[PDB]
Amino acid sequence: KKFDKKVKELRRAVRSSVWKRETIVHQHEYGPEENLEDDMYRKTCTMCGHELTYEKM
Amino acid sequence: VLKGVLIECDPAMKQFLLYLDESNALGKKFIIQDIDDTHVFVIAELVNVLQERVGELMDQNAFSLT
Repeated sequence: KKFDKKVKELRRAVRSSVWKRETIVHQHEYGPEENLEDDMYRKTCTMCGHELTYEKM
Repeated sequence: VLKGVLIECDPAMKQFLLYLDESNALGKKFIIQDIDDTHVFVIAELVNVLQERVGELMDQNAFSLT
């Protein structure tokens, strides 16, 4: 049991130094805009399906 | 150009709103445009549920004495 404990206490030390970034980047990379009526332009995000509708002057 | 509501607050609430947006807590991605670290752009059609969620978060860790 002492052998198992003394190997376990260092087993996770190397593991904890492997992963570096935990938060996932959620940048919205919209593709080509689609033109609807009333001068409306819609951009669709390719990462999460996010939709942005706006009016261009 | 966009038409909506600019919401300004402390960065903690902005991050909470971002977490709600990414977790689909409101059921959709209506938190559309982020402009500043302390300013966000939100469609006004569902601002009420955001206020309800903020109030729930505020009074959850409050321990009302009533």
